[PDB]
Amino acid sequence: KKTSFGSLKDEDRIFTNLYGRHDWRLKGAQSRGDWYKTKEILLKGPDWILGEVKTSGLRGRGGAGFPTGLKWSFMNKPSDGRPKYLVVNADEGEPGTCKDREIIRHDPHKLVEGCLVGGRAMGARAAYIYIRGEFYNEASNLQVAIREAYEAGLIGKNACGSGYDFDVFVVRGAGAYICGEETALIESIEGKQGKPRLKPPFPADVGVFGCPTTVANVETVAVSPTICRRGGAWFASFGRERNSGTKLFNISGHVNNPCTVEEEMSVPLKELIEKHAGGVTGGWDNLLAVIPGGSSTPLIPKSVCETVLMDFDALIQAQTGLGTAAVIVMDRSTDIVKAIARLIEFYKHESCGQCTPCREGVDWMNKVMARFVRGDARPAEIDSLWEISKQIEGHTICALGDGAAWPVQGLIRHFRPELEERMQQFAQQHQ
Amino acid sequence: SNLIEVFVDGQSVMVEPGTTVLQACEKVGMQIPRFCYHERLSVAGNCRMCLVEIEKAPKVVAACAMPVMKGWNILTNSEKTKKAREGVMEFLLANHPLDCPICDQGGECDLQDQSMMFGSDRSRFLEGKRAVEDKNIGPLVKTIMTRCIQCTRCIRFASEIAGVDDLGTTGRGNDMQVGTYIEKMFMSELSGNIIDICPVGALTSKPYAFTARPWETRKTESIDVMDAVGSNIVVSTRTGEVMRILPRMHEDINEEWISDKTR
Amino acid sequence: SGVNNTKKWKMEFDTRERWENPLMGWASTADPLSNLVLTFSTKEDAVAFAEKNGWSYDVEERKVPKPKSKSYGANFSWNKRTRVSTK
Amino acid sequence: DNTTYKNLQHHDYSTYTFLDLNLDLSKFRMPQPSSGRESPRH
Amino acid sequence: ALFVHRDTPENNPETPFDFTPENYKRIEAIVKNYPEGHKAAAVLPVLDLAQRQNGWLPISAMNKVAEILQVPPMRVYEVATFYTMYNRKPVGKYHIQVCTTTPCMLRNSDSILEAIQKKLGIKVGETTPDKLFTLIEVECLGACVNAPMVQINDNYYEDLTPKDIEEIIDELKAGKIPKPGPRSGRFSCEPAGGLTSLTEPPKGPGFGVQAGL
Ligand SMILES: Cc1cc2nc3c(=O)[nH]c(=O)nc-3n(C[C@H](O)[C@H](O)[C@H](O)COP(=O)(O)O)c2cc1C
Ligand code: SF4
Ligand code: SF4
Ligand code: SF4
Ligand code: FES
Ligand code: FES
Ligand SMILES: [K+]
Repeated sequence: KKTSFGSLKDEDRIFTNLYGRHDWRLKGAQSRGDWYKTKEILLKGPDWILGEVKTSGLRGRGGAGFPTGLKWSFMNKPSDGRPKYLVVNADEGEPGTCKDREIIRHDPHKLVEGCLVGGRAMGARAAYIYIRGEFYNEASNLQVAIREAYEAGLIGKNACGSGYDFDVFVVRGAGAYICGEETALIESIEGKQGKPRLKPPFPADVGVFGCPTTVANVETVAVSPTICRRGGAWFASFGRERNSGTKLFNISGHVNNPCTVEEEMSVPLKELIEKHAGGVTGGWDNLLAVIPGGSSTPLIPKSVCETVLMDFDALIQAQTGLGTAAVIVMDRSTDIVKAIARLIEFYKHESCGQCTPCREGVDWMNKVMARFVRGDARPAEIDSLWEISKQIEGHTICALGDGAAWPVQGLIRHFRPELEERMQQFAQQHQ
Repeated sequence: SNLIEVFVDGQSVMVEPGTTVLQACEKVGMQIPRFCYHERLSVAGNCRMCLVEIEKAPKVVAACAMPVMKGWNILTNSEKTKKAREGVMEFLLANHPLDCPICDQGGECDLQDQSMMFGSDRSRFLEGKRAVEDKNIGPLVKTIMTRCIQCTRCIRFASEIAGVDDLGTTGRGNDMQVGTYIEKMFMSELSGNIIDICPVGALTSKPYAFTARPWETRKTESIDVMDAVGSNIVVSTRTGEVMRILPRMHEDINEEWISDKTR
Repeated sequence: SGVNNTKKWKMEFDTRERWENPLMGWASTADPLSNLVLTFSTKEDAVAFAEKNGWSYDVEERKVPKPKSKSYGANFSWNKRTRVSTK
Repeated sequence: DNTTYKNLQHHDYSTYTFLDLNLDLSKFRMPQPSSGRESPRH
Repeated sequence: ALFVHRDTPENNPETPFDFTPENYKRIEAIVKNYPEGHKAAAVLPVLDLAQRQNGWLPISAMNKVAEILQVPPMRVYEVATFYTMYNRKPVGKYHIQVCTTTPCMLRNSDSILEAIQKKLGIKVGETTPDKLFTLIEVECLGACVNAPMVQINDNYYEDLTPKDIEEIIDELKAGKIPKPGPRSGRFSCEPAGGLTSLTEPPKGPGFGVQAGL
């Protein structure tokens, strides 16, 4: 098979207007191959479309990586009299992550067609696009694209002349990173506090308005038109087995050229930073640690970054995760403890407060981490902090609690001498 | 007919479909720890005190909200189950105020009693605690809201049983506060029942304040006469004096509630 | 919510006068059975104990809570009134 | 040309741009489903 | 940041608020987006609309939204206090929102924050005497590659330096609307110094389309 990955050609790139050089409206999108033979895809039927996504190996780009074809297939069942909906998760809240922002404002028609193609495969009557309220301009672009699609007959009654009725609604959030969680997002669309639901029931059974629903990331939805047009097998020819396809990467932090780029899955982490982002500030040897998939994923030290591949399975072996593939790079001038402490402060500001371990636990960790920044603590508290995070992890309603425990575990796992060295320093200045 | 078979600590029990893990355990005489769950309110699943291990399953489930599945073995005394309870109790007590001597709930507090039975015997919380301001909701219910553990029992009772949507939560995170947001009285004819369901001393009886402790009261089972419903009550007396009125469960009359006039 | 004090049968006697001690105001009693409470495993055991001791007794059936149908998903009903407006 | 930015329309967006667009889109939408009652409180 | 309402002369249930006739037409469109019998789904967009009309949400505005949609006022208060974009107190004409989460912290968002403070002379969480600016810190705004960035109302200003933000503020005082987007050479999220990708003309319709349609 293929042993090395990366160096993707522009012909095999999906989001061919990532940087907004070409016109983002309907005229430009059609010139780039969007909305092509969409009618034919729709008449192939939900089974064929679901087969395309199953064969492609697509996994959720929202941060959990569930195989999309299997996930979307939960909706492929006879109707119960209730309407069925597709919700596109464009809350884009994970710190370090800003890839769905580009799709919404520069390639809006791929998403709109993605809603129709993905919507048809689920037998959904409409798509609700939830977008964070801060992306006001981006949500305004998406409405122009939706209006153009309505006026060109692409969506709505008898969409694309296919006989299928489909609507696309845009819904703006009001400032809440928790509303990117799939059940918290559904609650917000219903006009409630963004508080996740317990499972079961699953959204495919009881979802938005109590109806069968599927929540899919913007990136996941926006690629399904091309997976069907160009074929699932073409998509599966990228990346390692069970880590298929291309992927949008955000490289931010201490890199020379922070950027958003599209690359092949399983590209080496070192290659990704150096080729596209202009390398680490001060050179590679200045690298201290990297968070490879947004704030939730645990950091990794320079040694692990030497060879680690950027995909779901490889990063699991490195005791982290691909997440949203937002690479936050920290150089040796960083205060690693303070950097993570600011991340725990983020999760403390974002916990919905619903359930006990995160409502009280995350705030507890924030106070301990703040003290660890100054070394105003004892080494025995480090293992206490490790135990506290394990009590949060796996005991909460949603995965935000896990996402607030993993960064703490990553810091303790790789930088314990830094913590114990700060406590020792603080102690001597206070004698 | 349609009963499915589950196991509680290896003991087989037959239950209807839709029975929760928590209900399956009751059929063998075990009571799962709880705070947010109440059998007469809608399921919430937020306190996480009912987490229990399912055999050969990596993740603990909320016993109050999880339907059982055929063949499940519910390990209600496992090391994983016991350590889940200890962690949750620890988070509940982190910001809780050291109030038991001045708190009316003392001696009949589910937080005290489940800390004794299912919690650790000491604290490792080395920070300062949260402090919340108090809220006036009328002359019958006193609110010491720093004791609130955010179980939302009062909110669900106010909405579902009294049919009043006045109580809610404001803010979020550790700062989420139960209350009415605005200055408002909760004066339903059934309002006094939020004193009983509240598991802590956050909502207490103003008329009863400070007068007695639970262990020293003698309980007479009696009948209310303020209406023709015939609500079953417990009269609490002490040294020849009536101290308070409590509901007495009767499924076919008052369930477990009473009116404010009765109370 | 604990139900561990509802497991056994109890026998208690009728309440009689308690009055205020003139000196200190304490509650005085002339009833030797005021504090006598007996625990029994079953209703039959309690009745047999009362028969052989000559006491007139009233027995009250045990009240067991009814089994409830609980469903977390009912909170989000498409068309029923059980749908909640807050969590 | 691949040398110029072509997303400058939002430079002249305003307070009501998004809701004006939502209002104009209303004519193309399908009739909504109904749950059978005016609300869960009916 | 208190989550309890205390009546004041300027913020009480009798404070005058009402949607304009035009905003009532917009509200009709919002409500039509959701299934019949689920008007409560409109609570967030209608509250946001009232904020856009009024600039912030007095208790009367929340009570108006509840009345329109037939939802208890408490369920509107919960939404108003849960979501951080709702302003339950008046804010300056320009709400400056500086991201300070770690990716922007690594790109020196502190220098940006101090530059705004030094210029306007207000600490974080305050409003200028003339009531033109309100300064706060916010969590990740989803523009991390273009860090450090700020958001003023609905616009993003990105790749900032202390010099750049002072230039923007000067324009706002002058009344001009500054251009959203990066203040460095680049336009959006591309790598600086040249594209490492998408340097070829995008392919056209029906390219690589699989046989069988
Ligand atoms: C706290 C939290 C925040 C999340 N934020 C987002 C988000 O902003 N965008 C997103 O696509 N998924 C987000 N997710 C993941 C969703 O819960 C869900 O897994 C995803 O939308 C599923 O879509 P997908 O399978 O196509 O990836 C978040 C999850 C959690 C726990
Ligand atoms: S883990 Fe945190 S964010 Fe998730 S439901 Fe519990 S309190 Fe809310
Ligand atoms: S509610 Fe219970 S644990 Fe809390 S102070 Fe009162 S008696 Fe003590
Ligand atoms: S006041 Fe009592 S019943 Fe209400 S949420 Fe707090 S602890 Fe629960
Ligand atoms: S009793 Fe189950 S989570 Fe509260
Ligand atoms: S960390 Fe500032 S925009 Fe993401
Ligand atoms: K109580």
